[PDB]
Amino acid sequence: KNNKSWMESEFRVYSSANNCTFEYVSQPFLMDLEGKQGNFKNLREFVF
Amino acid sequence: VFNATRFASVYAWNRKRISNCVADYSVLYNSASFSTFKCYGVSPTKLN
Repeated sequence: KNNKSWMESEFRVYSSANNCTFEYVSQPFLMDLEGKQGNFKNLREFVF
Repeated sequence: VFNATRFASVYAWNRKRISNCVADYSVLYNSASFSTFKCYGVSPTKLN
């Protein structure tokens, strides 16, 4: 709402990780975390 | 691993997991910087 800055606090993805076989990390970037309301403006389609 | 700072013990060896990469092994065979080079079951030129 206010004094926002769109900063990340919570990282509840997993508890632990062991016996890793693959690792990859992209280059540093800045994601647009600006939370807006209304209609949908972006469509990111994926297939796996 | 070959040029590591220090090696581990014979009973708690530092097992480095290697995955998703490439490496030249013929240069290691002809590096002239190793004392023992004994491959069992596969030649250094075949595994390339």
